[PDB]
Amino acid sequence: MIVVLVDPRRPTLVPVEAIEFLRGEVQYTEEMPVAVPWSLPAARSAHAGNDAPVLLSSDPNHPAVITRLAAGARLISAPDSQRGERLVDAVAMMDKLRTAGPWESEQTHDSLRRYLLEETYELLDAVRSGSVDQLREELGDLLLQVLFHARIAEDASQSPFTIDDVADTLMRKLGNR
Amino acid sequence: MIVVLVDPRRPTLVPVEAIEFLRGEVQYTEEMPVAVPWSLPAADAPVLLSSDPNHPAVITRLAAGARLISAPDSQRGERLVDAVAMMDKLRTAGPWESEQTHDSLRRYLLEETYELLDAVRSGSVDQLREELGDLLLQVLFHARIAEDASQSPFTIDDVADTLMRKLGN
Ligand SMILES: [Mg+2]
Ligand SMILES: [Mg+2]
Repeated sequence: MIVVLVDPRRPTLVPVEAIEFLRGEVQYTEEMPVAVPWSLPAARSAHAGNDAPVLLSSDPNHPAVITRLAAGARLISAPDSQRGERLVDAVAMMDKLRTAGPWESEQTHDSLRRYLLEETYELLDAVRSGSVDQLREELGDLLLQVLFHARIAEDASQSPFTIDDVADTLMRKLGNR
Repeated sequence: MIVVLVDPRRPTLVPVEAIEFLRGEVQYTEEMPVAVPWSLPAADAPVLLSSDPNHPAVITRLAAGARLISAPDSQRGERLVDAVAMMDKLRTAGPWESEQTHDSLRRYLLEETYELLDAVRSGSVDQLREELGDLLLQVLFHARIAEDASQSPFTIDDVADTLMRKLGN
């Protein structure tokens, strides 16, 4: 009857419109964090029992979600993700590979200064080649440099900063203009 | 009694741990969207709903022993989505930025990357962080220009996806 889709990057928060429908019998999909069944008193898994009048999930592709939606269940959904949230996914993967990476762990600002001027020229070649499918790839290569130098400046022993401070630096500079 | 503090960027989302408590009388602070009290069909109060940790009512009630049920803190990099939004506004409201193309931006790509190298071999952390934002701007600018493309547009999220697929291998 009702399908509740939450933000996958905040699967622990629910849309305010759904809380009355969340205190009864609900089913949660298997990718929901363990925090949800411990907060919802009378909830259970979507592979347990018969179908519940409301199913709580974060995966729009999950078969049960597609099932009940096709059968005319009403959807109560969290707002769509905002432009640039995969970027937050990106800095997390940069943080992960910085520690686990043998090479990536010992690299510093000077050991990266060599690569930067190369990747700029490859981006200039992409622009002049007119092909959209590698302007995008080299654009990623330049973003990788910005996230690497930023993750390194965290390990800074004097005046260390993060990717959130450079974003503040950029925004504060566009504001005086 | 209870303070429920929500993510200011995602103000209609409540922690699951607070569902039990938004049933009776509830108070909301001024910055909350008007839509939120309208969505709690079950409408001095024991429960205060807010998005502002520096609100006076939140501070006093927490200091008085109220229990806090808060949305998780922001992850490293959420300020990048603010930067994308500000890049989007200036692409549409700034006359000069509204005309820029991939070719016309080429000029300042080489200028700022050289300045970043100048900051690395200078030691200055305040200039390293500044020239990092200048280079970051170019990536957001080029990605935003791609969104307007008539042929095969992409966005900053797409280039973020492409970096990760390459990062996976
Ligand atoms: Mg390359
Ligand atoms: Mg500069």
